[PDB]
Amino acid sequence: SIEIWYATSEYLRQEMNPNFRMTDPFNPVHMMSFSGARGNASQVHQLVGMRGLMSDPQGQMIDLPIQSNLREGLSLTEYIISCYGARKGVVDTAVRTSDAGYLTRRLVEVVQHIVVRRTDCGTIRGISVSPRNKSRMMSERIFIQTLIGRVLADDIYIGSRCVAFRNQDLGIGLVNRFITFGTQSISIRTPFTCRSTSWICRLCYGRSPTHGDLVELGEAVGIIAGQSIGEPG
Amino acid sequence: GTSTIPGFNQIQFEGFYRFIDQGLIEELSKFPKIEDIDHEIEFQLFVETYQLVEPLIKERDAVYESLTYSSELYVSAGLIWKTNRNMQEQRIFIGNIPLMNSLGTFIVNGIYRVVINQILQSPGIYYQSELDHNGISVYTGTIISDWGGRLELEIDKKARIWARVSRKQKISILVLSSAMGSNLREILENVCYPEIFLSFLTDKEKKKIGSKENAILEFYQQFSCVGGDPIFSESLCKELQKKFFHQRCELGRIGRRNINWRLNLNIPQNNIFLLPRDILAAADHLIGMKFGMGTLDDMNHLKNKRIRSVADLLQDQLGLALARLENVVKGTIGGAIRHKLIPTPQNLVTSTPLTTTYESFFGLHPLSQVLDRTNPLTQIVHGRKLSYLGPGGLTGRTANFRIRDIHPSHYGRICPIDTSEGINVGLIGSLSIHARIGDWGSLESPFYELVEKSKKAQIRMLFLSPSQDEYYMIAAGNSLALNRGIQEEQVVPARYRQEFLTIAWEEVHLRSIFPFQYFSIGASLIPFIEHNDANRALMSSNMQRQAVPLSRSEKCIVGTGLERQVALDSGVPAIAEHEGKILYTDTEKIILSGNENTLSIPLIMYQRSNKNTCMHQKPQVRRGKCIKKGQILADGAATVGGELALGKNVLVAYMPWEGYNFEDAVLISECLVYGDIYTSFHIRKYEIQTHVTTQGPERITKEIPHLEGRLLRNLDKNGIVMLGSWVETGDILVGKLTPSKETCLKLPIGGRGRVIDVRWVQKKGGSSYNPEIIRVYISQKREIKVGDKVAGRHGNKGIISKILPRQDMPYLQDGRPVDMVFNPLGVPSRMNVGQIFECSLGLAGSLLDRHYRIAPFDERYEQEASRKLVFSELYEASKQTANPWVFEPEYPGKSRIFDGRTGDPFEQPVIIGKPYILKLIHQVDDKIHGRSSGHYALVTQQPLRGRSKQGGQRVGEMEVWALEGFGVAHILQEMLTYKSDHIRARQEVLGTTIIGGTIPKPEDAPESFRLLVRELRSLALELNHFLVSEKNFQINRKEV
Amino acid sequence: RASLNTQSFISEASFQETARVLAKAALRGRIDWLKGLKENVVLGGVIPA
Amino acid sequence: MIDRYKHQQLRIGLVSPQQISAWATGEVTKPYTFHYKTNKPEKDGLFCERIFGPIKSGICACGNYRVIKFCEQCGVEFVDSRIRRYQMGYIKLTCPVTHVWYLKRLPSYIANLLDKPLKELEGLVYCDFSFARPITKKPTFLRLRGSFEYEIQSWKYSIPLFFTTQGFEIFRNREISTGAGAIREQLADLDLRIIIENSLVEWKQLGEEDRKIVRRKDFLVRRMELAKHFIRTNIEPEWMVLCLLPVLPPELRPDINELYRRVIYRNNTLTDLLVMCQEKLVQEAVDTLLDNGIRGQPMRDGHNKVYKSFSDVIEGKEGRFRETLLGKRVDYSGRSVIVVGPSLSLHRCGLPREIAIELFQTFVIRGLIRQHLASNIGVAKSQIREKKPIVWEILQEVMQGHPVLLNRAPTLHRLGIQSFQPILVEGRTICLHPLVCKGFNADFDGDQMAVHVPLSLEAQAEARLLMFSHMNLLSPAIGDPISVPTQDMLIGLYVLTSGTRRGICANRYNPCEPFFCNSYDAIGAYRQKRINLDSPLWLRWQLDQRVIASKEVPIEVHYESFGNYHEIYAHYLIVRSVKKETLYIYIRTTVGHISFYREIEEAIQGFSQAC
Amino acid sequence: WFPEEPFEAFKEMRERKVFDV
RNA sequence: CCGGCGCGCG
DNA sequence: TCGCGTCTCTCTAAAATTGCAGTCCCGCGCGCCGTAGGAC
DNA sequence: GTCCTAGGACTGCAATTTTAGAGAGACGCGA
Ligand SMILES: [Mg+2]
Ligand SMILES: [Zn+2]
Repeated sequence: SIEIWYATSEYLRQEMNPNFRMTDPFNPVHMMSFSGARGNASQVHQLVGMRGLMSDPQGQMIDLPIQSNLREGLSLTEYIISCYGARKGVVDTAVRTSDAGYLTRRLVEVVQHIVVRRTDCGTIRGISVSPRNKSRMMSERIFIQTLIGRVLADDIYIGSRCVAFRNQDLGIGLVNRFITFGTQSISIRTPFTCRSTSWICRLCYGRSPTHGDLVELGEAVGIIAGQSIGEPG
Repeated sequence: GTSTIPGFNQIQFEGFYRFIDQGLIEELSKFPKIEDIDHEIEFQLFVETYQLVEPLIKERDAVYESLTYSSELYVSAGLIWKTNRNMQEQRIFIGNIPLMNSLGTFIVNGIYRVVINQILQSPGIYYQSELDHNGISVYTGTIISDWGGRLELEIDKKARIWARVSRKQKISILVLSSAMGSNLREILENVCYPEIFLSFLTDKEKKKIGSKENAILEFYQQFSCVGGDPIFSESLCKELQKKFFHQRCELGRIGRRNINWRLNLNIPQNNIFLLPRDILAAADHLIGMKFGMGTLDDMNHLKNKRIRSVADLLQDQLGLALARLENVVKGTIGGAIRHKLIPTPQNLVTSTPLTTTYESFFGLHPLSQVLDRTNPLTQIVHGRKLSYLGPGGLTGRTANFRIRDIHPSHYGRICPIDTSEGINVGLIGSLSIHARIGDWGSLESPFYELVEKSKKAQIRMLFLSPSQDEYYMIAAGNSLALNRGIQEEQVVPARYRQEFLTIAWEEVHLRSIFPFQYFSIGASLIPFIEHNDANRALMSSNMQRQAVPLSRSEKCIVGTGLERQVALDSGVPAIAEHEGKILYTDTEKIILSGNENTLSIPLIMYQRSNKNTCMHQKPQVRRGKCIKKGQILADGAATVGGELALGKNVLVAYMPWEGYNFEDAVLISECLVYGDIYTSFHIRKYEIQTHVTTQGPERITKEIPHLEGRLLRNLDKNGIVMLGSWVETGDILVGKLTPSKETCLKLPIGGRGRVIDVRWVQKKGGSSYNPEIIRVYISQKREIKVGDKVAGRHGNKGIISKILPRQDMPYLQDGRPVDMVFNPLGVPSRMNVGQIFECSLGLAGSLLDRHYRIAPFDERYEQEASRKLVFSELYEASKQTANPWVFEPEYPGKSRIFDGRTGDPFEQPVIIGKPYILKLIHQVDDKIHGRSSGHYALVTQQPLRGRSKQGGQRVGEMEVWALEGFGVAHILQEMLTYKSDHIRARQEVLGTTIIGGTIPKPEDAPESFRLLVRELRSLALELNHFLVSEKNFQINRKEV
Repeated sequence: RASLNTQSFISEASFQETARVLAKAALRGRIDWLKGLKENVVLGGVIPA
Repeated sequence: MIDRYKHQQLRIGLVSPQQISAWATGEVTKPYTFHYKTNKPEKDGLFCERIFGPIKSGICACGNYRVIKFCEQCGVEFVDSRIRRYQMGYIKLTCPVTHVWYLKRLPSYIANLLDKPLKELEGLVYCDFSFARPITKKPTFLRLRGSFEYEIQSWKYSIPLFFTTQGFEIFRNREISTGAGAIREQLADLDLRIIIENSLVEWKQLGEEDRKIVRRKDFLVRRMELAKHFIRTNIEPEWMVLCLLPVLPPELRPDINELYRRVIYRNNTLTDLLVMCQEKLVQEAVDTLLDNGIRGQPMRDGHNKVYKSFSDVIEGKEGRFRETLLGKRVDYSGRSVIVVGPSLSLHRCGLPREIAIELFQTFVIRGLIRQHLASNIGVAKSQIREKKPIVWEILQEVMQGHPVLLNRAPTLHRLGIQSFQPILVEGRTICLHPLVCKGFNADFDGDQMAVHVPLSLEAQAEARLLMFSHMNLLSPAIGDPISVPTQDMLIGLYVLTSGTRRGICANRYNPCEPFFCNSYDAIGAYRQKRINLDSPLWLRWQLDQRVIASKEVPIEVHYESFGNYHEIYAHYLIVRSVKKETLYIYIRTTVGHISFYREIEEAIQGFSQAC
Repeated sequence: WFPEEPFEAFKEMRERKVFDV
């Protein structure tokens, strides 16, 4: 009973969009979500498909499906069952905030003193980044977004020609050139390579997260790091 | 409540009546016959002579002049002077018992109070098992008494049973069993495993067990953890009995009932004490359940709970009241004996014990709360709340995470939707419409019984307690299904053993047939609630409690049929108490005469609530009309024709309009403003008190020095504002002089209005000076404005952000402009489709001159029942009124409307209608705050907190982090030194900015750091701030 | 734990276990050189960032 | 570059009784707070005016006055009442009392430095235990070692009778002692270097030989680490037992006064006797004053409520550090409900008249006085209170160029507070731009914001050049744009750029459009209702091929025998010739795509021309 | 992952330029 | 102008 | 004439529970109630 | 009337509470 009604509920959600795209492209519900404005496919499924299955507080699923959507109108039994998820959302709100707020305070606390105070600490170490690993075909998307804005710790060569110099910001053009050719090793300067745990330099940090260029002296990157992680909690 | 919806205050009404009948007598007993040490003088009460006399003050008078509505207690006492062998019996005075209003609320000091119900674990035996660090299962049985005393029976790693009492005090079963005298021989025979108990018998315990007293002393040693050997004495047992037997061994009537069930015991009901067999019987199951025999006890089950009404709370305080009286008498009899006098029984007893402990119960107890009188809906729902908090109950931090969840035993008893928002979520409940409190503190809901042919079954509606709720197969479906078989084999959804099934009708025992069975009052006022997501149902219930009564009220076109129930049970309208004829009607009174009994019913005219909302009544009958007892005579505020009327029916469109309904903003028309559609009266109260100082009492006079005649222009000769004067911000209300500094009462910011009531009243007391109190009531007519909050009954809330002229609003194909424009993007994310149903049907009803009262879950009759109702009524309105735009066959419910600025139609058809929209208390003129500078705290020297105190805004640590993220180090220092607490630099900033001559850095420490240094000095710690010059390396000590 | 082993006792005292931090630091004449952002916030001075 | 060196430090240290005296010099001797009748500061009491300073600055306890040193009768200074916030006092304890932080907290510092189990010291300080051989730097003649719980029978009668009283008491506190005095004597005569050497040698002996064989080592490492720090600092280990008790200034305690009374209540009782029980009562009074709740059951008041000590008031979320110092309430700040304004610029906000006049009050006063419309400050403030029509002109003038800071309540990142240029709007609500709501996480269903005014030129420059919204278009978390159109604007753009109906959704039957010279002609035809928003049309293109389309070859090429050929793609038509180099381009599009492209192009061109 | 074998780990550190002679 | 308790809003 | 397992403790090394210490989003609004006790 | 007036959930961790481990001075039995 659980799995037959979960498969039925999930099949309605899959066919909801092609039904909208082929037969009613300008349907208001479709446009309000397909354009990315307000609402996702899950919430529209609650309105035009079926609410599916709920779960009792102790993890287990209820052996009775909600086979009606909000337009049709839930039965008295279905409405009571749907109140299980309503109680969870309000209760889980009271713990998502009190925990993430505590987590954010500790995150800001540990790195509050980290400020860009030097132009170059003078380090020679560099974290090695490799595109090819014989255990998995690397996804080029991850290989790019991590490397953008990093400062090279060593020169990169293609044959007898230098294509990227030490202490040079890694643009997206260089990364694609590295991927296009067989460059197996990239050495970058990261916060792990700075010669200090009380401050960081401009080169070991990299490009500014908002200002486009290299990070500027006197920037409180530690608090920005703490806020950036705790904010989506 | 077998065939009708019961009165919403019937639980309060019946509880208080139970207290009067049995609570007084059961508590006037247990009052000791007070005897002196010499036994010469014996004082006793004759409880059978107890009486209550009707209060001397009228209920209107009690609240008018800040009194308490209570009745006198006049039991009789007999004092025995064995010296003279003469008896004297007099009607002595015990105290005042507060009386509950017919609405279910008390009055103390002129303040309406409500006593809410409490939920806590029912007495009995509870079986639980918790995993240890290594995952080894550890079973546990816990005795719960009538006062919350928990006696924990535990099995350890070595299978040794310990009767744990505290976190450290550990006592074995054998010592505890032999403490009461259970001989070691009989303990073995009555259990299935004599070997287990015998294996733990060390030679030291056996000797103490062999004699009754040695077990008692050893039990005392382990329970008290006191070094040394105690001596057996009568006082030791009494000291132990009060601490241990009085709190951990009296089960009560309810506690015995459960123990007889859970431990399967045939013990008589009258035994309200924990029999020694129960402990030995419990150990049988505890060890026996370890081997797969039985099931664990569900602690969140409602069958393991009890509900304490006003009957239990008022009776308990009487237990404290009379115990407080005996200590008064004991001091009084001892005092008069030492003077060898004969005191009259009246003088041995004062009224302070009863009166004060009830005066301080409503004032201080958390379960006693001020009645919320915003609207008729708030008056009744406040008294029906269930709370796990309060004394004897879990706190929010204490609350378990498995609690706050919905349990299957709640169905029909506790509303699954209504709960409080915030840290107290899931801990404040609400009773269902048909819920009833049983005779064991359990909640009951009515179910319809289906029985065989050979059964009388005079009444098939039986109320079901949660304990017996599981063992019935209860169906909620209908019998409108037939195939080539017979009807009894058709399948329907049902509940059984806390799960949902699908079984045939012939296996169904009970049916749930009431429409409002599972909901509270708030959720039962939402039409088409089955099309709204349950998350918004909780929000919608809260918003209806914030609706402001409007200066003019009208009924909703679409409702649920519970509005008439709410109006009747709120007491806001006038209800006849006697049949007869109407003879005279006007604003101030209604005169009704019937059966030689002529009555006069006054009408409330522009009175104030606790929430600054106006109360007003208008007649609903005409002269010459025959009236039945219990029929309506007049309509109150937010009540029309005997129904709850919290809002207005306005023309509404659902479309985006140039970003002025972005997110949740609402665009309205000027017609709602100059038409006074959402105009409400708001009345504030300003009190001033006269006190006796060392220099002399405060004086009230019109003549005030250093004040202009313009400010004092509205005062009379006595020095008080004149009745019916338009005051202004900064104007004077009560002129008072304190020897003489001006300590007058002035009108605060934004309080401009019309003075409507003045009350110059003296509180008569035993002093040469009596405290004079003045109360000024100021009415404020508030039309709807930008920033006000409006909401519908489907969780659709919004702020007014724009007001347009009627020629700019979009208009329909009949040329009428709409009144509100709502963003259509708010429906899909909020998932409240019931508002689309209501607006379309509200439009149809207005054209057809119809109102609709629809019970929820109408799809139990047929599929798409709400769609058929709305579409067919839309077409009927379209056809009868010749308005083809009202129902469009191409797109029912939607119509093409025109832009009021261009006259061109909008491209897509727009869903339009006439829904019911409310105006909420949350509005501007009560939230806009500003501050330049002013008063600071005495210790921290920081600006005050609060809009009423002209305080400033707080820049917390998270706001400091943001300023540090920007790197704005000089904005941060401003908000840390000379805008908050740097006393010297605050005064210089005030000076430079008025001359415009540049602000320098403070360079000194603020008063918050110097405050910290002194506190650290108080812990013998010195904190010095040193500056080392980078030029010559000279160390400079900063002044701190 | 890392936030309780810093070079400033003002940052530790204002984070957690104030009495434990201050008792240990005041016993050894601990010196805080105010090199961090939160240290200067307590004193009301300009942060070094 | 040479760094602008700044060497600033602060240090805490355990204080000395001499420093306590220098703080107070001034001893509080009586527990009286105020007169019951006159409510005047009782002399020598907790609020004594001679000890702490003059209430009502410049007056004595008698009532004399002088212009803002010591009085003769009452001996009260002639200074400001500021001193009552800073001047300390002290309580001269008859017996030394140990500091609770250094005895009862775990691990105990006193216990580790003296090297005795904690229970032994606790029994010595609280119970009636006497310690044998408290000091070593003075000779003894007895063989009593450890801390004998039972009183020595000989030492009670025999030795005092043989050694009489005077000389016996003279040498009494050198072989047997009890309480915190014995602990202080043990701490005073400690040789720290000997402690270090003994600990090191015992550690080596343990090592040269497995739970408590290690735990004893960790004690030795802890003890020699503890012993080293006393040598290099100026702290003395005997300062962990208090001889004087500093008293908080009265203006900081306008609960604490109750605990100060009990210390005086039990210390003044003890000096009357000069007995063991009263010594303990003084010690417990200091412990409750300093730190309640560590000794198991914390002392309560008459209402069965736990007292609040200095440790409680300095620690916790509501303590001094986390509530008074890390966050402050500020002046020149306001608050109101926020409503949406779609006509606002991205760098502007709307302020209510009341909030603006409160926040900019001093600037309005300066504007009034500067143009001779107000005689003085008082007249200007009176004019402001009267809501004169000229107050608003000056307010509107002074608000130009002066930024403000907006802030929503849950500031989760730095974009939770931003800077805007305020303008005067009617009503009582704050007008907020719609594109900055995502950064604030704000919607218009009841949310409110706080407003702050930078005062100094440095703060105004910081707000204008660092915190304005037009320079904060990217989020620091990942670098994504934060001010992106959402919801209604996104739906409008999606409808605008949703092109023609195509295929079976355009014609009922299988097919076996206007041509515009420029986009302005197409838009004008759309205004005159000649064409719809999504009706197809051909637009003559006189720029390079810059239309995003599928990289596909022409559907059909119409080659003429004269040389010209027409290449027909899915979205454009290209006319080429072999005789000439001419090349004409026609784009098949709608009015919506033209409108979107023209909107962005005109925005760029207008911004360029405006500069 | 650096391999659990100590000499393989040393070779990995040499190849990943974590540490060298 | 101080703290607890209760009720709310975002 | 001692010698021998060993009766009865004997003192400490090594885990094994066990009782504290500490912590647990932010920012607003409103109301009520304190401040107690005893021989006059 | 009163005017002075004296009870969660989890983690971390050192503190009791054993458990054991050997081990020895005087010894009743005994060779
Ligand atoms: Mg909001
Ligand atoms: Zn670096």
